[PDB]
Amino acid sequence: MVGLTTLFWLGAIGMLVGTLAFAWAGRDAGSGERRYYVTLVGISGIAAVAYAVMALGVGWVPVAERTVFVPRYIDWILTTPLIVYFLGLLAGLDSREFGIVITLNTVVMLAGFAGAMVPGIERYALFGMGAVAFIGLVYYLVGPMTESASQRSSGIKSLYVRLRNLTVVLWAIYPFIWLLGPPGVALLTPTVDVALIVYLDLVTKVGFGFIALDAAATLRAEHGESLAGVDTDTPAVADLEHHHHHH
Ligand SMILES: *C/C=C(C)/C=C/C=C(C)/C=C/C1=C(C)CCCC1(C)C
Repeated sequence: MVGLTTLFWLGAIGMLVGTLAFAWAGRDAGSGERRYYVTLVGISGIAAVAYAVMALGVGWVPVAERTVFVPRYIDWILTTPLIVYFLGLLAGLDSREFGIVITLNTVVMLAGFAGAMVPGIERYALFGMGAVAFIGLVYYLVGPMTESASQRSSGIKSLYVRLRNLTVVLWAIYPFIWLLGPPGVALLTPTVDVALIVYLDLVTKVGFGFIALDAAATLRAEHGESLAGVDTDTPAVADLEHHHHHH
């Protein structure tokens, strides 16, 4: 529609805000945190373009009587695994462990994708696994990641609790918006439901990303910027104690 595009436009605005908030504050950061910054910027960025394109009407595919958005579902495939990846950076999982969280997000996002691409009502089955699988992911959020992060660093505990709790909550809302919204049985208005959806992606990235800045700001503020080497030739002596007095 013509008024539906407004949604993607709005979401795109929130993305621009985050992108800059993390880009500017990120460049001012020290050496090491850049990983968490570039990552956070990556999600807000990929999303920003997805909203801008969908906002123009491109990527829209027709389906019998309903319309599915490819760039939307695909955007999630690129963002969702990126979010869980962020959580993995905080705690610090293993090589195989990282593959488990990402592989799960792949099959999950794949369930929903084909979910809306159903010619009848088979979607109930696709999402069926999407829900069970979903719980699997949320489990990891409050699973081993708890002991891994709580034992990684002092600041990690703060960023882990705020991010994990916040993310899982709003994320746990997805099963409702997809099932109830148009992608499922369409309870509310196509425009209203979408508003919540875009809001869900916009809240995850920007939401923790904002809290992300505050926390990281305290990490560097506890010592005023990360320490580094200094250039100084021939130090200043003050104590040496002589051993020769009588000879
Ligand atoms: C920035 C965008 C984000 C964080 C998007 C997250 C999306 C999800 C967690 C979507 C989950 C879904 C399921 C668990 C079931 C199948 C349908 C989906 C794709 C709505």
